Amino acid sequence: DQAGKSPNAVRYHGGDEIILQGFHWNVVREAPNDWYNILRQQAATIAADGFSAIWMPVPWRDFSSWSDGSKSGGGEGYFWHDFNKNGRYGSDAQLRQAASALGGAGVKVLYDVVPNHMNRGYPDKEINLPAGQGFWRNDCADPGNYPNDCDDGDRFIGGDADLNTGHPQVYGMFRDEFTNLRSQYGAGGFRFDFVRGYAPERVNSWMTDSADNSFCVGQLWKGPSEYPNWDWRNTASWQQIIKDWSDRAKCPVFDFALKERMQNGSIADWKHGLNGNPDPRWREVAVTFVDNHDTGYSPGQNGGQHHWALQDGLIRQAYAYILTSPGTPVVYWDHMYDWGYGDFIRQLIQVRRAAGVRADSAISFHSGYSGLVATVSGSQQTLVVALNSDLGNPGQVASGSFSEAVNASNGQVRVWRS
Ligand SMILES: OC[C@H]1O[C@H](O[C@H]2[C@H](O)[C@@H](O)[C@@H](O[C@H]3[C@H](O)[C@@H](O)[C@@H](O[C@H]4[C@H](O)[C@@H](O)[C@@H](O)O[C@@H]4CO)O[C@@H]3CO)O[C@@H]2CO)[C@H](O)[C@@H](O)[C@@H]1O
Ligand SMILES: [Ca+2]
Ligand SMILES: [Ca+2]
Repeated sequence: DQAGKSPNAVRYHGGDEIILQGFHWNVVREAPNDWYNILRQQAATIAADGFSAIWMPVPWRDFSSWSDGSKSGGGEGYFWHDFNKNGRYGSDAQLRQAASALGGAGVKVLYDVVPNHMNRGYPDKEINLPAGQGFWRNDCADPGNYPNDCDDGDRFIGGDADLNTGHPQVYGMFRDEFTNLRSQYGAGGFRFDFVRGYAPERVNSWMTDSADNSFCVGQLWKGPSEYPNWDWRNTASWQQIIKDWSDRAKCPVFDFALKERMQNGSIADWKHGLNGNPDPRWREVAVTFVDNHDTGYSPGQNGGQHHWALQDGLIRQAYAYILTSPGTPVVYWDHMYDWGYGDFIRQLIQVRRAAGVRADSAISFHSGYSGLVATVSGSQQTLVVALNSDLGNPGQVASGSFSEAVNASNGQVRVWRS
């Protein structure tokens, strides 16, 4: 497991990770207080499946609750009140056990951290930050969803729970928790939540301070139309917006450019996510995914959130694409372990590894066929990927001797290796 920084110092840990999103939105409801036992038990399995890292849920206990009609949620970790690890996922003891098992099996553990806000109103919690000291966004004048003097990023909904992450004392508190996660909970890196909520640069500071050489990924879900009109980003592509963030945080970023094309364009347009970028400095920072706990469904209640779900008719094509292309791929727990795509995903992980495809591998798209047709230059082998295409044989688009590596869904999914 190669573990360097990119040529631009971005913390992509070698550029060869394959990540599992270690949870779905309803886990706290479906397997209450049992999740860490489940992962401990599945540890060997996850490692054998080919994952090099697991994105764990928020470790900080969350006992929040909300309801707006038919819809209810809370306790998933995004509205935590303390750094106490005895939450809805299991005990501190179980977490440690789980992190130990995972790590033992060779799987790095990446924790989801939420620095933007906290469950301010939670009556019983270990962290109490008073009003009037500049600890809160609302300690300042808060016009709208724009940076105020107490918060250099957007706010979460109303902004009444937003922290001044830049206050020396707030910064220092997070800093110390990141170091703790690394030293006692085996953190190999972090997934930075709601990154639009605070400065990019703070993330670099935090990584530098606590886990300089670890892996990090930022979740920036904010489209061009969410920036002010005078902002260059109001008129930029989704790619530019996320790339800009990554340049400043010095961390890989979720490929929302790819996700938006998967949702709104045709398969041929998939070549427009960050990961298809002709500049390696651009595509190597992309962290690709098909669905996450927000965008996709989850077993159980209300089908989870499904804010921007990829239809089942494209799931195999979507996985085939991310698993065989540049950037760092992420697999959603549910597709892997609940819905039966596991076998299919397993095969693709093996193709990816056999080919030596990494974050900066070159990708070329071919214009004369239907669907998406790409040539990927893995370090070990060349891959020909034809999704929902009329392509006849790999030789129509690439030089070399190819063997069929994958052929699924009545040929809608075909991958050949050199
Ligand atoms: O005190 C502040 C605010 O509190 C109240 O907000 C509620 C929301 O109405 C609920 O919808 C909910 O919010 C969830 C959100 O629904 C859910 O998607 C999740 O969001 C994450 C997301 O998973 C993640 O990927 C990331 O990028 O960012 C999001 C934020 O971290 O988690 C949210 C928190 O549970 O719960 C909150 C708080 O209970 C109130 O209604 C507001 O007026 C108020 O300002
Ligand atoms: Ca690595
Ligand atoms: Ca904020």
